Amino acid sequence: METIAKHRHARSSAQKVRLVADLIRGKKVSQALDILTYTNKKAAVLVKKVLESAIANAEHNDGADIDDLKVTKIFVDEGPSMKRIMPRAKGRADRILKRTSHITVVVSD
Amino acid sequence: MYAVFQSGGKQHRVSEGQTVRLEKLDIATGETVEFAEVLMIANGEEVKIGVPFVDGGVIKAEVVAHGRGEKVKIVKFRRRKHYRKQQGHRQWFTDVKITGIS
Amino acid sequence: ARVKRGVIARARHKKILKQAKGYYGARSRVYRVAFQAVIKAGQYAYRDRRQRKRQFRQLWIARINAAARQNGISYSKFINGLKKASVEIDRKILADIAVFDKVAFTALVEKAKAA
Amino acid sequence: AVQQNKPTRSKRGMRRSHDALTAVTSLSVDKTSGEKHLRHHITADGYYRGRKVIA
Amino acid sequence: MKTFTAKPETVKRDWYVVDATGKTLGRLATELARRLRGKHKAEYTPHVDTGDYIIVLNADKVAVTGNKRTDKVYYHHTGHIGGIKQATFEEMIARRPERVIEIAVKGMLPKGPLGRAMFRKLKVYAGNEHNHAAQQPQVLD
Amino acid sequence: VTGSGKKPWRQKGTGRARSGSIKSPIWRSGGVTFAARPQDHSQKVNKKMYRGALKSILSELVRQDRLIVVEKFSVEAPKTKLLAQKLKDMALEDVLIITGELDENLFLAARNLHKVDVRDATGIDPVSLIAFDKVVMTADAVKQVEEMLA
RNA sequence: UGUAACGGGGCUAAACCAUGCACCGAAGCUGCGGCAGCGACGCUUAUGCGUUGUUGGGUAGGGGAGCGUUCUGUAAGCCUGUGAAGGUGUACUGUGAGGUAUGCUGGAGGUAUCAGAAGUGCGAAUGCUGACAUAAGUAACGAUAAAGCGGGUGAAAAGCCC
RNA sequence: CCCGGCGAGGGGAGUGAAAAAGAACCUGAAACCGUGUACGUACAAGCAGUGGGAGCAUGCUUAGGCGUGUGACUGCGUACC
Ligand SMILES: [Mg+2]
Ligand SMILES: [Mg+2]
Ligand SMILES: [Mg+2]
Ligand SMILES: [Mg+2]
Ligand SMILES: [Mg+2]
Ligand SMILES: [Mg+2]
Ligand SMILES: [Mg+2]
Ligand SMILES: [Mg+2]
Ligand SMILES: [Mg+2]
Ligand SMILES: [Mg+2]
Ligand SMILES: [Mg+2]
Ligand SMILES: [Mg+2]
Ligand SMILES: [Mg+2]
Ligand SMILES: [Mg+2]
Ligand SMILES: [Mg+2]
Ligand SMILES: [Mg+2]
Ligand SMILES: [Mg+2]
Ligand SMILES: [Mg+2]
Ligand SMILES: [Mg+2]
Ligand SMILES: [Mg+2]
Ligand SMILES: [Mg+2]
Ligand SMILES: [Mg+2]
Ligand SMILES: [Mg+2]
Ligand SMILES: [Mg+2]
Ligand SMILES: [Mg+2]
Ligand SMILES: [Mg+2]
Ligand SMILES: [Mg+2]
Ligand SMILES: [Mg+2]
Ligand SMILES: [Mg+2]
Ligand SMILES: [Mg+2]
Ligand SMILES: [Mg+2]
Ligand SMILES: [Mg+2]
Ligand SMILES: [Mg+2]
Ligand SMILES: [Mg+2]
Ligand SMILES: [Mg+2]
Ligand SMILES: [Mg+2]
Ligand SMILES: [Mg+2]
Ligand SMILES: [Mg+2]
Ligand SMILES: [Mg+2]
Ligand SMILES: [Mg+2]
Ligand SMILES: [Mg+2]
Ligand SMILES: [Mg+2]
Ligand SMILES: [Mg+2]
Ligand SMILES: [Mg+2]
Ligand SMILES: [Mg+2]
Ligand SMILES: [Mg+2]
Ligand SMILES: [Mg+2]
Ligand SMILES: [Mg+2]
Ligand SMILES: [Mg+2]
Ligand SMILES: [Mg+2]
Ligand SMILES: [Mg+2]
Ligand SMILES: [Mg+2]
Ligand SMILES: [Mg+2]
Ligand SMILES: [Mg+2]
Ligand SMILES: [Mg+2]
Ligand SMILES: [Mg+2]
Ligand SMILES: [Mg+2]
Ligand SMILES: [Mg+2]
Ligand SMILES: [Mg+2]
Ligand SMILES: [Mg+2]
Ligand SMILES: [Mg+2]
Ligand SMILES: [Mg+2]
Ligand SMILES: [Mg+2]
Ligand SMILES: [Mg+2]
Ligand SMILES: [Mg+2]
Ligand SMILES: [Mg+2]
Ligand SMILES: [Mg+2]
Ligand SMILES: [Mg+2]
Ligand SMILES: [Mg+2]
Ligand SMILES: [Mg+2]
Ligand SMILES: [Mg+2]
Ligand SMILES: [Mg+2]
Ligand SMILES: [Mg+2]
Ligand SMILES: [Mg+2]
Ligand SMILES: [Mg+2]
Ligand SMILES: [Mg+2]
Ligand SMILES: [Mg+2]
Ligand SMILES: [Mg+2]
Ligand SMILES: [Mg+2]
Ligand SMILES: [Mg+2]
Ligand SMILES: [Mg+2]
Ligand SMILES: [Mg+2]
Ligand SMILES: [Mg+2]
Ligand SMILES: [Mg+2]
Ligand SMILES: [Mg+2]
Ligand SMILES: [Mg+2]
Ligand SMILES: [Mg+2]
Ligand SMILES: [Mg+2]
Ligand SMILES: [Mg+2]
Ligand SMILES: [Mg+2]
Ligand SMILES: [Mg+2]
Ligand SMILES: [Mg+2]
Ligand SMILES: [Mg+2]
Ligand SMILES: [Mg+2]
Ligand SMILES: [Mg+2]
Ligand SMILES: [Mg+2]
Ligand SMILES: [Mg+2]
Ligand SMILES: [Mg+2]
Ligand SMILES: [Mg+2]
Ligand SMILES: [Mg+2]
Ligand SMILES: [Mg+2]
Ligand SMILES: [Mg+2]
Ligand SMILES: [Mg+2]
Ligand SMILES: [Mg+2]
Ligand SMILES: [Mg+2]
Ligand SMILES: [Mg+2]
Ligand SMILES: [Mg+2]
Ligand SMILES: [Mg+2]
Ligand SMILES: [Mg+2]
Ligand SMILES: [Mg+2]
Ligand SMILES: [Mg+2]
Ligand SMILES: [Mg+2]
Ligand SMILES: [Mg+2]
Ligand SMILES: [Mg+2]
Ligand SMILES: [Mg+2]
Ligand SMILES: [Mg+2]
Ligand SMILES: [Mg+2]
Ligand SMILES: [Mg+2]
Ligand SMILES: [Mg+2]
Ligand SMILES: [Mg+2]
Ligand SMILES: [Mg+2]
Ligand SMILES: [Mg+2]
Ligand SMILES: [Mg+2]
Ligand SMILES: [Mg+2]
Ligand SMILES: [Mg+2]
Ligand SMILES: [Mg+2]
Ligand SMILES: [Mg+2]
Ligand SMILES: [Mg+2]
Ligand SMILES: [Mg+2]
Ligand SMILES: [Mg+2]
Ligand SMILES: [Mg+2]
Ligand SMILES: [Mg+2]
Ligand SMILES: [Mg+2]
Ligand SMILES: [Mg+2]
Ligand SMILES: [Mg+2]
Ligand SMILES: [Mg+2]
Ligand SMILES: [Mg+2]
Ligand SMILES: [Mg+2]
Ligand SMILES: [Mg+2]
Ligand SMILES: [Mg+2]
Ligand SMILES: [Mg+2]
Ligand SMILES: [Mg+2]
Ligand SMILES: [Mg+2]
Ligand SMILES: [Mg+2]
Ligand SMILES: [Mg+2]
Ligand SMILES: [Mg+2]
Ligand SMILES: [Mg+2]
Ligand SMILES: [Mg+2]
Ligand SMILES: [Mg+2]
Ligand SMILES: [Mg+2]
Ligand SMILES: [Mg+2]
Ligand SMILES: [Mg+2]
Ligand SMILES: [Mg+2]
Ligand SMILES: [Mg+2]
Ligand SMILES: [Mg+2]
Ligand SMILES: [Mg+2]
Ligand SMILES: [Mg+2]
Ligand SMILES: [Mg+2]
Ligand SMILES: [Mg+2]
Ligand SMILES: [Mg+2]
Ligand SMILES: [Mg+2]
Ligand SMILES: [Mg+2]
Ligand SMILES: [Mg+2]
Repeated sequence: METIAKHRHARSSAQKVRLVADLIRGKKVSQALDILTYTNKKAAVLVKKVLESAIANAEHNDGADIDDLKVTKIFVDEGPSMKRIMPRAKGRADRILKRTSHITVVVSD
Repeated sequence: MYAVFQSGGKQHRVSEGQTVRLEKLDIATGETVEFAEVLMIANGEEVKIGVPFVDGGVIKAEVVAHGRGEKVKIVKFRRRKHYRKQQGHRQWFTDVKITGIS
Repeated sequence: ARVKRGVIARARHKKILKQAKGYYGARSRVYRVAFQAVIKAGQYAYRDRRQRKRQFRQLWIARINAAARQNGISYSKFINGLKKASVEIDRKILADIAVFDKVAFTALVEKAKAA
Repeated sequence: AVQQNKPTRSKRGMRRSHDALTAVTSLSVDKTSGEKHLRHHITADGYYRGRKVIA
Repeated sequence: MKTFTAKPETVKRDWYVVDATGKTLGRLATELARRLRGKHKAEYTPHVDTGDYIIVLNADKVAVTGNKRTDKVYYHHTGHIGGIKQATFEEMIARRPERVIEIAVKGMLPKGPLGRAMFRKLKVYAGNEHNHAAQQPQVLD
Repeated sequence: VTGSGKKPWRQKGTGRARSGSIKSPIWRSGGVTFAARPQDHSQKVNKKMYRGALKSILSELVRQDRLIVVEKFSVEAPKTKLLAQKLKDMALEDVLIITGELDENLFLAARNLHKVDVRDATGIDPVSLIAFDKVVMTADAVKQVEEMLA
């Protein structure tokens, strides 16, 4: 089994979340869950909740067993950006992109 | 074993048995050709030439195929002078299998 | 009769971007950049069919000049020696013989030495 | 100010080569409870060096 | 029909020694660069380093015609604000006698990865002794 | 196009492409450069050319044997069932039944039949004579067409 | 700014003057294929050739012959849930615009031939609209009046409540 | 049902012919951003290709080699309008 879980429309850019996701890749689920406790980043909380989902996801529905589970594929795709106007000096306007990310985790054995 | 001969305005260092691609001949698909334009024959003793061609040396071969080569694209283009041109080219060939270095 | 041109244009761009396959950066991705690369490639290809025939002759001539000087004759004198003995064998083969069958090659240098 | 012409994926990546942040890989274990935590930090429950020093 | 090219793995490279005592710098350097490149060999391929390893010994005794012992100058820039250094042919032999043959050959080799690869082949020495006895380097003239 | 003649922005000063109108055909949602006007595509044909063409096509039907000349051709009552049933004996399907005396009974009875068409001898056409696979002319209709084409 | 007035190495011949055969050397010329334009032409036949000369760099520009697109007639025909258009690959094929067949996706339209008509082909117009990059996880987070700690609530508290 | 904050969001289960038809809903191109496999890449100078070409990796017929991807080294080569 593979057993996917994923946060879609996760409020944080890919480039930031992708920094955390590179820590956990082909690591044992129990070891991965620890790291994100002591990774001082917003995205670590956001990625943890997906992994922690994927494990229960895996154990309830399909595979069972927590000990033999590795994060086989983790990836972050860029989601829809939300456009907002930032007014600047001298009358001109900018467009801030409130970005989002699609975080996926796959917990196989 | 190997011998040298001239065919399609060019020469080939050919051995007995192996296939050779050369320039198109006015010959049927599965007939036979005799080259009496043999330039050299090598063995233990080498029969080289102090004249054009050997003497009684004849390379006998059998025609295998009559295909067309890979499509070469030709692109002419004059920078800034509103001129370019396209042209394909597939050259005709004749594969021949050698069957007698005399 | 209005004519939408999305189907045909795509097929035009996709054709060129297929030739640009392998190129670095935008040159493989971006029609506007690729199209230049693909023409330039054509231009260089056209010129290099001319240069291939030159390069190989230099290559052969060097090989022949090397293999001759092992037997004690320079290229210039060797070729005149062969021409004066009415030998019709070309550089392409002399260069092939030079590498493969030196015991044979030696006989051409002797044949040239006569003249 | 201002780039002369736009940099690539490649350079953007080359620059980001050092942005990859390092993991801890150095979790402790409390002598009494056996709870994992950062070195020289207290635990989540409230232990340090096998002795309660917090309500 | 695809003409022969020398395959690096199959290249059997040979070792040589050249005594440069009383040899003309350039006329030596040429014959060295011809060998290092592998032109003398009948399996010469321009994109492969087919040439031979050469040991040039007694580099300091190399001869030069005319007034080039004093008059020939070897300029070089330090890459600095105004740092153009020069050294005459005597001054060069007094300090670094290896550099003389090195520079003369390097100018006559091609410029690039392979040109630098075929310079590595060359082994220059001031003295008459060489520590490459292990290769049985044969005598060349 | 609906919209004002006003320049959206001024000629110089802003780092933008000089515009003069929202309605310009290079802009979106306004223009079409050479907008079509309702027009008449009807083209002149010389009487002698039209007659010559009819004389040409109507004579090729005789060579190809599409032209089936007949005597009196008329259905009993205004019913398609009868017309369809009588064409089975005649061995026809896609036809142009030309008649001098245009019977309403025959007309009505071929209105619903797709491959059959019942023109009057006066109202023969170039495209029709070519289009249909056979042409059935009444002896009176041949006499009228003869005089009409002349 | 750096040798910096042989392109360099380097050379007393690898310079110069004279003669002499060699060789290298271009898309020049010849060799062997293949295509096309014009002129003859045997007189085949209104044409291609036993053929035969000759030509075939090209901006502005002039003259020829074609490809493809949407639509109308041929078509209430033909191909299509035993899988259309579209998308995406692969393999053939033509001198080119292109064409043909088929794998996957798609889930319903498509259209031979020969004619007809064009909103008929885009890389540029500081073109117009939408999308997405770059700089960059950079600058900045808006007055230098100032915070601190305990408790509460909460999944979470520097900011909320006391 | 299950993870989550009796959230968002997901995994199941089910409906349907189909749910990468699940409401951000036919098709779903390109730019652009990713994850995994093969090769190359940390002494090497420039329109980034092009002729040449080793190696390595795959597909095949095999007791020759020929495709495909990569492209070390090397001759030539200053984009388009
Ligand atoms: Mg949000
Ligand atoms: Mg973050
Ligand atoms: Mg299941
Ligand atoms: Mg986006
Ligand atoms: Mg603001
Ligand atoms: Mg401001
Ligand atoms: Mg303003
Ligand atoms: Mg204001
Ligand atoms: Mg073209
Ligand atoms: Mg339409
Ligand atoms: Mg496209
Ligand atoms: Mg186009
Ligand atoms: Mg594509
Ligand atoms: Mg490629
Ligand atoms: Mg490649
Ligand atoms: Mg693309
Ligand atoms: Mg691509
Ligand atoms: Mg692609
Ligand atoms: Mg040649
Ligand atoms: Mg600029
Ligand atoms: Mg990176
Ligand atoms: Mg950084
Ligand atoms: Mg050079
Ligand atoms: Mg309006
Ligand atoms: Mg006005
Ligand atoms: Mg006004
Ligand atoms: Mg401006
Ligand atoms: Mg703009
Ligand atoms: Mg509108
Ligand atoms: Mg409009
Ligand atoms: Mg318009
Ligand atoms: Mg228009
Ligand atoms: Mg009119
Ligand atoms: Mg008109
Ligand atoms: Mg009238
Ligand atoms: Mg009337
Ligand atoms: Mg009909
Ligand atoms: Mg200066
Ligand atoms: Mg100076
Ligand atoms: Mg200089
Ligand atoms: Mg000066
Ligand atoms: Mg001066
Ligand atoms: Mg020079
Ligand atoms: Mg100088
Ligand atoms: Mg010179
Ligand atoms: Mg000279
Ligand atoms: Mg001469
Ligand atoms: Mg030539
Ligand atoms: Mg030629
Ligand atoms: Mg010519
Ligand atoms: Mg012929
Ligand atoms: Mg010819
Ligand atoms: Mg003449
Ligand atoms: Mg002409
Ligand atoms: Mg001319
Ligand atoms: Mg012309
Ligand atoms: Mg036409
Ligand atoms: Mg057309
Ligand atoms: Mg067409
Ligand atoms: Mg077509
Ligand atoms: Mg079509
Ligand atoms: Mg139609
Ligand atoms: Mg018909
Ligand atoms: Mg029909
Ligand atoms: Mg049928
Ligand atoms: Mg049918
Ligand atoms: Mg059917
Ligand atoms: Mg079905
Ligand atoms: Mg079926
Ligand atoms: Mg079927
Ligand atoms: Mg349609
Ligand atoms: Mg299709
Ligand atoms: Mg498509
Ligand atoms: Mg798709
Ligand atoms: Mg298919
Ligand atoms: Mg389906
Ligand atoms: Mg339907
Ligand atoms: Mg319908
Ligand atoms: Mg049609
Ligand atoms: Mg037409
Ligand atoms: Mg048409
Ligand atoms: Mg129209
Ligand atoms: Mg248009
Ligand atoms: Mg344009
Ligand atoms: Mg466009
Ligand atoms: Mg174009
Ligand atoms: Mg243009
Ligand atoms: Mg624009
Ligand atoms: Mg534009
Ligand atoms: Mg910066
Ligand atoms: Mg910075
Ligand atoms: Mg900074
Ligand atoms: Mg700052
Ligand atoms: Mg500020
Ligand atoms: Mg501030
Ligand atoms: Mg503030
Ligand atoms: Mg202030
Ligand atoms: Mg204030
Ligand atoms: Mg404050
Ligand atoms: Mg406070
Ligand atoms: Mg506090
Ligand atoms: Mg509290
Ligand atoms: Mg509390
Ligand atoms: Mg609490
Ligand atoms: Mg509560
Ligand atoms: Mg909690
Ligand atoms: Mg939150
Ligand atoms: Mg507090
Ligand atoms: Mg505050
Ligand atoms: Mg407050
Ligand atoms: Mg307070
Ligand atoms: Mg919960
Ligand atoms: Mg809550
Ligand atoms: Mg719950
Ligand atoms: Mg809630
Ligand atoms: Mg809820
Ligand atoms: Mg809920
Ligand atoms: Mg829900
Ligand atoms: Mg929902
Ligand atoms: Mg969901
Ligand atoms: Mg689901
Ligand atoms: Mg389901
Ligand atoms: Mg089900
Ligand atoms: Mg079911
Ligand atoms: Mg069913
Ligand atoms: Mg479907
Ligand atoms: Mg489906
Ligand atoms: Mg399914
Ligand atoms: Mg299902
Ligand atoms: Mg489903
Ligand atoms: Mg699903
Ligand atoms: Mg499913
Ligand atoms: Mg689908
Ligand atoms: Mg889904
Ligand atoms: Mg599917
Ligand atoms: Mg579907
Ligand atoms: Mg919607
Ligand atoms: Mg969407
Ligand atoms: Mg979607
Ligand atoms: Mg629909
Ligand atoms: Mg539908
Ligand atoms: Mg969709
Ligand atoms: Mg896609
Ligand atoms: Mg895409
Ligand atoms: Mg991309
Ligand atoms: Mg990318
Ligand atoms: Mg490597
Ligand atoms: Mg690698
Ligand atoms: Mg390496
Ligand atoms: Mg170095
Ligand atoms: Mg390296
Ligand atoms: Mg560089
Ligand atoms: Mg360069
Ligand atoms: Mg390349
Ligand atoms: Mg290449
Ligand atoms: Mg190549
Ligand atoms: Mg290879
Ligand atoms: Mg291999
Ligand atoms: Mg390559
Ligand atoms: Mg290396
Ligand atoms: Mg190179
Ligand atoms: Mg260059
Ligand atoms: Mg240039």
